[PDB]
Amino acid sequence: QSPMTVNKESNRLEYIFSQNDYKVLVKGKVYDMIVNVVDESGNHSTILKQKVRFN
Amino acid sequence: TRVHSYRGVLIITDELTVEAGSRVSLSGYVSDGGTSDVFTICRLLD
Repeated sequence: QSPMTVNKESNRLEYIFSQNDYKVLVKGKVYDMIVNVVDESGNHSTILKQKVRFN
Repeated sequence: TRVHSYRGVLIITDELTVEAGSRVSLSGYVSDGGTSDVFTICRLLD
């Protein structure tokens, strides 16, 4: 679980994967990507539930 | 012969004016939503 970057300029929520993240991954497994956004009023909400495969 | 003179006051005339300017600055952009309260996913129904 890592925080993302709220990019004002590109108007996107983005995150870059590093070498550290891959130390806890295995090549081939189909994980699930879940994205949570918290507004000012403290309301956790799931935005995306895509599945990712690191081949 | 007298040659006797007189004396006056120092009288001077000048026109003075001070001016200024004005400029209006505006910054706007097309609306792409807006800062909302309780930004949460929703499921509308009719």
